[PDB]
Amino acid sequence: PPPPMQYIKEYTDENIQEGLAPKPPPPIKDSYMMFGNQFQCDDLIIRPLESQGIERLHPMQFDHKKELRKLNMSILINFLDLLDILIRSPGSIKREEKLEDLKLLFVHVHHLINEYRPHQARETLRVMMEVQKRQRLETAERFQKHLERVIEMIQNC
Amino acid sequence: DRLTQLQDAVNSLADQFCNAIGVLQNPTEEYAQLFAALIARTAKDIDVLIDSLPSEESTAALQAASLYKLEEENHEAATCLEDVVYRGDMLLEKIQSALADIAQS
Amino acid sequence: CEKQVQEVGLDGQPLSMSQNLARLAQRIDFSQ
Amino acid sequence: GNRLRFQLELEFVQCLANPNYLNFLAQRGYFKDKAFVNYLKYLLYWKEPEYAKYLKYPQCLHMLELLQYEHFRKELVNAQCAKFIDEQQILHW
Repeated sequence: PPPPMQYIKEYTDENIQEGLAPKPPPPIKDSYMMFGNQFQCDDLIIRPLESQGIERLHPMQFDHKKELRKLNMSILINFLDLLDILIRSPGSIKREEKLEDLKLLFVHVHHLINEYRPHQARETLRVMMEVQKRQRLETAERFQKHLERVIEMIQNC
Repeated sequence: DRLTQLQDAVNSLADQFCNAIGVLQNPTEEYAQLFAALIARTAKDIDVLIDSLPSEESTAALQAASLYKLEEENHEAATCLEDVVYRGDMLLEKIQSALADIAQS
Repeated sequence: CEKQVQEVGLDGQPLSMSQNLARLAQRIDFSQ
Repeated sequence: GNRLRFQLELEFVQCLANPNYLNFLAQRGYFKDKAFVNYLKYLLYWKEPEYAKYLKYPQCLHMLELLQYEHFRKELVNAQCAKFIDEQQILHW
């Protein structure tokens, strides 16, 4: 599907326009084909979105981790009750509870990944900057020692 | 670091719960005990991983402040390294000029 | 900062003599 | 412009990023004209982290930059290079 239509008219090497002869402007705005950002825990799973986050130099104080642990424990208890029901009552009972537990687990995993990615990236960048600084300092010290040895060998003769 | 670990732990916990629900209905007692141990260990590991995970840039301010501090430290280190590299290049240029003058004799 | 792409470039490094040789071959090809 | 044209350009870039369309686009002869080179130079301005993020295929910019050469385009027109790139992408996916 060649979408670049009217390329010979717009993009012309004979006489270009002011500044938008061949300009292929991208969809930075007025285009909901991304969509806007991504999905969330409010449209798909219509329920109380448990979320939390602390600022710098301060831990969450059992806000996001405690809520996630409580949600996981509730999902596990619901799964155990559904297993007991499906084992005592007929089979097609625990399907909805299992699906809800799996969806909650997937949402929690995605949230944990999104929370751990930026901190890990920042830590890696800081470690790389520190390693670069240390390598530069070591190279400078080695060059200074080499120049000192060179001056010593020169003044020797 | 522990993001994919916690994700796989939650997935394995859900899979073990489904397998226990499917196989629930002393072979039966032993299978139930094994499924119980597996599900409990998976839930405990997931909880401990979510608690001991990186408690930081889940929102948008702590990560930004840490990145800004790291960028400032990197800029200072880069300025120091540039000064050191300029000194070393000056020394190397002086040595090369001395070598050229010695060879010109 | 944010130079991990070059910092993790482990085959994916001092002054290579082959690069200098190729540059000299491109330079000593003709005294233009 | 401005929304439909941008979405069409992004879709065309994502399509040309694949090795299958390399033989189809070369048969059209659009790369022979300066219009395709000008469109590539215009779309290269979207290398910042504002428009390239919309491109699902992250290897589109590299393939587009490589296709600028005539020898690279003739090599990608063949089936061997296309199959090799497909195998590499499958092993990397």
